[PDB]
Amino acid sequence: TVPTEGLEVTWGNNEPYKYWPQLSTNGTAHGHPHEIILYYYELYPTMTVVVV
Amino acid sequence: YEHVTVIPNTVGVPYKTLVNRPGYSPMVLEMELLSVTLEPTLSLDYITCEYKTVIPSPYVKCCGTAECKDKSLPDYSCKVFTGVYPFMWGGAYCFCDTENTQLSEAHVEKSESCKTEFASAYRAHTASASAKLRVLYQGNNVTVSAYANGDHAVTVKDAKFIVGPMSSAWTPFDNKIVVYKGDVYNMDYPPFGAGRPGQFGDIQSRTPESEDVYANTQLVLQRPSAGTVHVPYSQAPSGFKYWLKERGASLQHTAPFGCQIATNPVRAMNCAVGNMPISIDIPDAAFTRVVDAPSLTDMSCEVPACTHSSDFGGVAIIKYAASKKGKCAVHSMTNAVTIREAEIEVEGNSQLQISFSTALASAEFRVQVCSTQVHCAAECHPPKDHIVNYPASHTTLGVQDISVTAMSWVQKITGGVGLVVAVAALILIVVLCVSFSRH
Amino acid sequence: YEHVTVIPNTVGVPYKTLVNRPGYSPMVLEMELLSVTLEPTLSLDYITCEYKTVIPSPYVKCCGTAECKDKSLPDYSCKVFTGVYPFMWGGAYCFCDTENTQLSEAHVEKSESCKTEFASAYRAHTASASAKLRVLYQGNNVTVSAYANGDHAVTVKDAKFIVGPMSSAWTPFDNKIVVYKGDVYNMDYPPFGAGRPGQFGDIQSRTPESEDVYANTQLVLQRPSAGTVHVPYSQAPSGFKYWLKERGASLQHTAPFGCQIATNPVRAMNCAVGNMPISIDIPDAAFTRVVDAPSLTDMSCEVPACTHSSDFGGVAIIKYAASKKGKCAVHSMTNAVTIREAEIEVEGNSQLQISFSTALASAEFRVQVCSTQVHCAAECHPPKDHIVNYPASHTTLGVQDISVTAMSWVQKITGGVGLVVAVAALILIVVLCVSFSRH
Ligand SMILES: CCCCCCCC/C=C/CCCCCCCC(=O)OC[C@H](COP(=O)(O)OCC[N+](C)(C)C)OC(=O)CCCCCCC/C=C/CCCCCCCC
Ligand SMILES: CCCCCCCC/C=C/CCCCCCCC(=O)OC[C@H](COP(=O)(O)OCC[N+](C)(C)C)OC(=O)CCCCCCC/C=C/CCCCCCCC
Repeated sequence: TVPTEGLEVTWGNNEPYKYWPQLSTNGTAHGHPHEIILYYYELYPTMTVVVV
Repeated sequence: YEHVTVIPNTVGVPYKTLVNRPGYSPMVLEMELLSVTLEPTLSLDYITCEYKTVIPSPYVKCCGTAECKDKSLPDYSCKVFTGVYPFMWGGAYCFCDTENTQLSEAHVEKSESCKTEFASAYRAHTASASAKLRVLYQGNNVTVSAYANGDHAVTVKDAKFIVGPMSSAWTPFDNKIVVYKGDVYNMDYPPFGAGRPGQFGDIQSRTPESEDVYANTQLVLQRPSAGTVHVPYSQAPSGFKYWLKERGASLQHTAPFGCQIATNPVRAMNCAVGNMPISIDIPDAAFTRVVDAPSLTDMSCEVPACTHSSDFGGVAIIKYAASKKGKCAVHSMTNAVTIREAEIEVEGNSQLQISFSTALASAEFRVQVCSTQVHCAAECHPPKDHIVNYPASHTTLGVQDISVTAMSWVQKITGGVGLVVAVAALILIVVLCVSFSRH
Repeated sequence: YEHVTVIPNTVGVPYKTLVNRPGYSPMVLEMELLSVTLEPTLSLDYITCEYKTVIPSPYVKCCGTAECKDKSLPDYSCKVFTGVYPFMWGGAYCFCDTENTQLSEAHVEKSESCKTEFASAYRAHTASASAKLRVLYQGNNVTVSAYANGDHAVTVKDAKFIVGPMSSAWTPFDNKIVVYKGDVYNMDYPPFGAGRPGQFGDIQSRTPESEDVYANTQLVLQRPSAGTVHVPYSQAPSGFKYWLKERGASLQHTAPFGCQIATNPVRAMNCAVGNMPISIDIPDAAFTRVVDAPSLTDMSCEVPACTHSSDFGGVAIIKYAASKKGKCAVHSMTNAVTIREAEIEVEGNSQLQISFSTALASAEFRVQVCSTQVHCAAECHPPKDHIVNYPASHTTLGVQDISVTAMSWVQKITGGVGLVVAVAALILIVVLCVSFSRH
């Protein structure tokens, strides 16, 4: 699981790998209200649930 | 001109600073922390290393009982075993079939490998932070190396720089650490002179070249086995040969905040905690007078395509009318949008192009282009890749204030509810007034 | 038998502790802190020594004009003066009376003689306390030295002493200190590379052999006088020669708690703050079985003289009858009356005398000779001398246990007032009783 803090993976004697997550989502933020709330749900789930 | 700014203590992300000295064209500084280092003040407690038991040749008395001596050696232990009858290769060593007593003695001492193979137990008092920085001073990359304790002002190209102190006193190390060769471990090693057998520190020494040795390995001798001249004993194995297999991961791999660890001296590089107060002293000659810089008019923007991914997913096109040719420092008035460039060349009746990185679903930001602002607006789209290998170029998560246009649904519904409540309140208050008029 | 006790951190004052173990005769240890040392961990910042101005011979250009050249000397400064007409011993130097110029150049460097006359500014993080102790073991003085951080265990006469940690972390050193030979001053020296002219630190070097010199003496060249080839200048006098005659008082004259301060390494010796928790772990061979100890009956004490004069001003004569000759460890459990000796030979039916020091205005206390208890009572006269040169050899505590035996005035007055109050309350109760039955 890659959190927003980022993940560092060291594999054997290789140099550690670093991974960070983007703001990818399936919804759209300029369409119908269900679409935009789904978008903000995929981005920030807890915050969007509490605010709605 | 003394300028003071604070940037987050994050390595490798090129930040931006604005120095708006009045009467002079605005100055944009692109500073990038190449490395920050924390170095605790060590205080060696003792040096541990694998011991060795020193067993001199046993003394076997052909007749009568040998006498046990006494010494002050670190773990000296003597014992007298009676009734022995040793055999050598040719025949019986002792003349008489009994009454022979063997004097077995042994003690411990540091091994020869203690010079090279050893583990140092220290104490970490307080780290003297140091830093190295890259700044695009006057549009050219220059590097600045200085301490980060609020002292040691450093100069380059006549411009002073003094950085720190770090807003975070957090250090990866604890009050006690050990180092083996390049690995450092936080562990609460036993007090000197009280090492338990088998565990780490059964034998302790102040320095590798010291002669005083404290060793607690419960060396116990045992009776020779049925006509042989050996000296057997029952000693707890080395606690350091055991620790070496039982080490576990060192701080290089377990420390938080993406902390690196080095040795000679022990450091902690590129920790991500806190922010860096960086204060510059930019001389008057560095600035250019405002009349010298050009003036831009009729600026119209456009965003052909935008994507709110990290690594500068947006691109904007701005028309211009720049009067004289010169260096037009470009800047972004909005925190949420970080434009890539720091200055471009403008002259004529044409347009330019920029790149920016944002986390907003709807672009809304003002571009400071050589004292003349401009408004840019576009709809950003989500990225296609779930994860990437670099930290986000843009500032941070958009705060709850900044939603996306077509949030107008929120305003619509809240206005409708407020309107309903308003008509309800007006009806109630007019009824209350007319009922107050009764009698 | 491990026995943890605490003694006050005062140096040179003996303290008696009671080690009592069932089945063994009680043991009393007389211990006395010989010295306590605090060793700060130093992280040198920079060395300051008086500068020297290096003025090369002037370049007077005959019938021409010279030009300034730029270099990166620590405080380099050059100027060109026109219209000069210098002379020499034989005659005028330049051919023409006008159009002559002189190039004056100078900079500053550390005095290469000042590898000794330097003052070094440090930082002090924390002190590794170390203590040297003298304990009276079984009628023998044995001296023990150990670290006072509680992380050091030593041994002598097969007895293990672990001393520490210090109760108080107070140290006479601030974070930033300077040392000059034997003197050390708490002062917030200017940060590196930002020294002020004329004050301490105008010329800063990292280490006395390091070649990087930061100097801020505001050297300013001046116009040569008419017809002379000298190179005049205006420089702020050395800040270190100015400090040397304005230092003030070293810490060994200013620090509180009667602190004593030394250097190389810097130390704070014999602080009077806090208390020292000394833990003693003693073997069973040292003890003596209760049956093996003498038993004394019919102990009666008489005190012919007593004076609370800080130097054992009382003498108590104790009659006794003892079973067998032996060593009885006398002790006083009244923690206001210290007694000098810790054991005395007993035999048959004989007397003994002890010397006790108190501050009580009426000496009333119990003495445990070996295991039996005797009660002592005496009257104290105040001493005649107002001043003594040694710390008091006893302790002072709260009032309730220090009032004279002639405090009977307090009891009489309080009892009389209580009696009259009780009588008034009883009369009021009786009057209420009839008034509660008359209605
Ligand atoms: C038909 C239906 C269609 C309708 C469409 C539905 C729309 C649905 C969506 C709305 C979008 C919500 C998603 C926003 C989430 C963004 C993430 C975020 O929001 O997180 C921002 C930061 C990061 O999170 P953190 O844990 O690091 O920070 C807290 C640190 N900790 C824990 C120590 C306290 O958090 C912070 O800094 C926040 C700090 C607190 C900020 C207070 C907000 C200021 C305003 C307050 C109300 C006043 C009214 C203003 C009105 C004025 C108008 C005139
Ligand atoms: C006819 C009858 C004849 C009989 C007459 C009998 C005589 C009566 C005698 C009493 C003798 C007292 C002797 C005991 C004294 C030893 C106590 C002690 O060992 O202490 C001494 C310390 C040492 O001085 P220093 O310089 O180290 O400390 C100050 C530090 N510097 C200077 C930085 C501020 O002095 C201190 O600290 C003390 C600090 C605190 C003292 C104030 C006490 C506060 C009490 C308040 C009571 C409140 C009333 C209750 C009412 C409630 C209603 C029911």
